[PDB]
Amino acid sequence: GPGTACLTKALKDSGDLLVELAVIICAYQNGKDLQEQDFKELKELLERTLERAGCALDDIVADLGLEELLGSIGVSTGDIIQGLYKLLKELKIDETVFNAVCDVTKKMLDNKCLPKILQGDLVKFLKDLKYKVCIEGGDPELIIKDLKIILERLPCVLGGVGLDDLFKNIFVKDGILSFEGIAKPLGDLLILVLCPNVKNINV
Repeated sequence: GPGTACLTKALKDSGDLLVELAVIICAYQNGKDLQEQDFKELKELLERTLERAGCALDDIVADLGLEELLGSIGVSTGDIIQGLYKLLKELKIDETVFNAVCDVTKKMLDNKCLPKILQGDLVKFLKDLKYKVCIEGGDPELIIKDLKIILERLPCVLGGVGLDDLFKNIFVKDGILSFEGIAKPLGDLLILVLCPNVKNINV
């Protein structure tokens, strides 16, 4: 159908869409005790994301061919998410990329970042990490400055430690970044968990 063709074209035209859809699918499927407002906003985000890429969700749902039987009025968001994931695989998406995005999303859900995920903010954060933080031969003095506004936009990741307090505990030592004391968990989260994942992602 035209839905699949639109999606197929949108995917090839920008790798960003695959990443954005992976976040939405993985947030829906892995968020814990999701409330109705969460389900409502995830559907909204999916529609905004697909439409901004030029495709209507309805045309895509038509190609999904969910049944559509029988004991409910309307199509559940759960079924659409499940069907979109099925369709993506059928379109032979890069699952190394998908799975890395899903792993990042899971980690972020654990850090109470759902509210910012629902805004669509996660892809910008991934890009910020890829280009400003987890870089080869990056200058620690510059990264330490850049990391500050990056974390300010996504404070859930600080795990309750204040921003200024964190940076009182991040140093340049022997030419490398050093996350000490109360900043050590953030340092490990970035260097050992997120940086390897963002290396797997294409954005």
